[PDB]
Amino acid sequence: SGFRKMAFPSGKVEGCMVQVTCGTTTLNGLWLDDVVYCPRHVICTSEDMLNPNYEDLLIRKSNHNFLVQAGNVQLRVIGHSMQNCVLKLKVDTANPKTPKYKFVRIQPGQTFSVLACYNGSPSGVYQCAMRPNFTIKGSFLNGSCGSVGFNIDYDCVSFCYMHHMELPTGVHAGTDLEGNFYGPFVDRQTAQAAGTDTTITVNVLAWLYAAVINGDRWFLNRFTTTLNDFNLVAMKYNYEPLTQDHVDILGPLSAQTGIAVLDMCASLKELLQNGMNGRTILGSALLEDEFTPFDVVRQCSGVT
Amino acid sequence: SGFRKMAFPSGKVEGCMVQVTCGTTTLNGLWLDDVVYCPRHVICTSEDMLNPNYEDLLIRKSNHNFLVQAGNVQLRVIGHSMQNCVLKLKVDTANPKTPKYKFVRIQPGQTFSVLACYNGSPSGVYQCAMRPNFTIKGSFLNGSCGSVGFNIDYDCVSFCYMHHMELPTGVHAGTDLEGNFYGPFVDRQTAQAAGTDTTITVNVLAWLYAAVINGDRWFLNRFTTTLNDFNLVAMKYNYEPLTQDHVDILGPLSAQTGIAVLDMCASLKELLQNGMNGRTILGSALLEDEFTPFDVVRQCSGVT
Ligand SMILES: Cc1cc(NC(=O)Cc2cncnc2)cc(O[C@H]2CC(=O)N2)c1
Ligand SMILES: Cc1cc(NC(=O)Cc2cncnc2)cc(O[C@H]2CC(=O)N2)c1
Repeated sequence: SGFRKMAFPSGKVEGCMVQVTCGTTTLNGLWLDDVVYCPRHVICTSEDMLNPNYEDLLIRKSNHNFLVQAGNVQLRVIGHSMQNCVLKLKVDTANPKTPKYKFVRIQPGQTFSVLACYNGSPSGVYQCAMRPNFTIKGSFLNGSCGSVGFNIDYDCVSFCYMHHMELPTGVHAGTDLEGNFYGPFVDRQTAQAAGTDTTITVNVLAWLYAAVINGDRWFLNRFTTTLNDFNLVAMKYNYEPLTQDHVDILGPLSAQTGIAVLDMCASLKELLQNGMNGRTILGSALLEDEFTPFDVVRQCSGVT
Repeated sequence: SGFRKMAFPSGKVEGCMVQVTCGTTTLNGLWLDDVVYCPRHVICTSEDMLNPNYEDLLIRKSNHNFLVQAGNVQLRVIGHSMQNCVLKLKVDTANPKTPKYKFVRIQPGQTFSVLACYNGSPSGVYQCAMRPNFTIKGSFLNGSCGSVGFNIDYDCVSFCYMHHMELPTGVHAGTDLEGNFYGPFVDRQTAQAAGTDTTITVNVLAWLYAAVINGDRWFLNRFTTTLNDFNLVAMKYNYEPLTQDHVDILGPLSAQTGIAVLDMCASLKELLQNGMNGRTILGSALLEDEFTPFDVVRQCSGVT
């Protein structure tokens, strides 16, 4: 029993972290096979960041200008290219610690672990959700760019995120491993609006099932609702509308607890309308939305 | 910016996890050098757990009865001994993945990362605090015994916890790596009282400094207090009394924010007396106490 914001074991990703230096800028790179991936803004100086012409900036760079270090050993750069907002530095050595991996573009509402890095060295690991507005509420400082988000299935690491920037609002923006930003963000030092964010309804319901599994049942009530009635409440409270796809994904948790999904929706409706009355659910005084139905089942079943 | 319950990168500890089987029982072991450490209750059957005589049970066991597996390879057990509540299985092979390590007995209020394991395989990593009542509020299921808690300084892993049991209340109990339980707990299936727990005052203050550093300043006020006045409030709300040692440890955070520790105490006093009024601090609707002053500085400075 117990429920925690649990991250994947980070070992397979730690063995991929390298430091990338271009001129005066140092950030993190991801070394998989004979390729090192990093944010393309590593080629920018302070004056460039305000409105960079990455194509022009990258033209003044040669392979020998990209300094790639894996721990204490230097890697030899034999090729360089830009793919969207990432640079791909071809090195002459395949990473012997390269795990089985895939590059995936996660959906909003999905979760992943972040291995925060500085100078190619891992500092910590935490679990994040890709917000509906395509931002992540991470913990990153200057030098953290190039840190990655991932999921692990058996022995396969699915890299889904690479950190690029912090918006003036303190939230984080980044790309998939092909360098395509999540959201409308551009890699330029201009104020950028992240959209209105919503609460991930299916995740809050999944966490309510996790609460029931762990003995916290006070919020359960004698009520039910319909998808339409519940969605009127969800819109009022900036929650994502619940669909039959979400109800179907909640199926295993509904079967495990014996609580019909629409009955759980009625509990959530009452919690939204009346608050928590100074009580807690799984040690939290607010409705948690950064656990997917899969995360709940995995945590509550002990998947290794 | 941003503040998360960040765990240490778990890689150095993943390379130490093994599976230990004795008869019908399987749990996790920690392989360091040529020794495997695991909870001694691995030698118990269902009937034994209620009141085990570990000395008598261990006498009926030989080296060949302890089945130790590291991934897919079997380790040869050449010695076995009991040290308090842990078994030490001497194997004929030193772990080639053994990091620089120490065994430490952490103090209550201190934090550590837990690598939750099943069948010797890591499933996840999360940050915990050793509660003042010597319990941990973890996330563990059957099979998780033998999972360890640790801290990392540079390249040195300080193992501080080994998981042994879940009390009927859902909280967790375990030992240091010499097998000495934290708290009054015994490894027997009898209902055990964990003491009254208190909130780790110095950690809540450290987290309030983390909030100020990250822009959340609403709770700051025009008041101050004394250690004695603040401690009268702390006792009323089941908070640990604040000492000059705690004020001194908060020194760097006080210097960084320019907020005198007793002024932060007055903010905490008002938050205790008046609640949060439906507002949040670092995305939390309750006062967080599982971040030490060291964790705040480390996270807010990017220590790798
Ligand atoms: C190419 C680029 C890089 C960075 N760098 C950073 O944030 C560095 C960093 C990352 N994370 C936490 N702390 C620090 C900012 C950029 O624009 C700001 C304007 C906006 O919005 N974002 C644009
Ligand atoms: C030697 C021993 C082992 C276990 N085993 C477990 O809890 C297994 C486990 C661990 N963590 C989470 N879920 C499951 C319990 C014991 O006594 C209970 C009476 C009490 O209090 N504790 C005594």
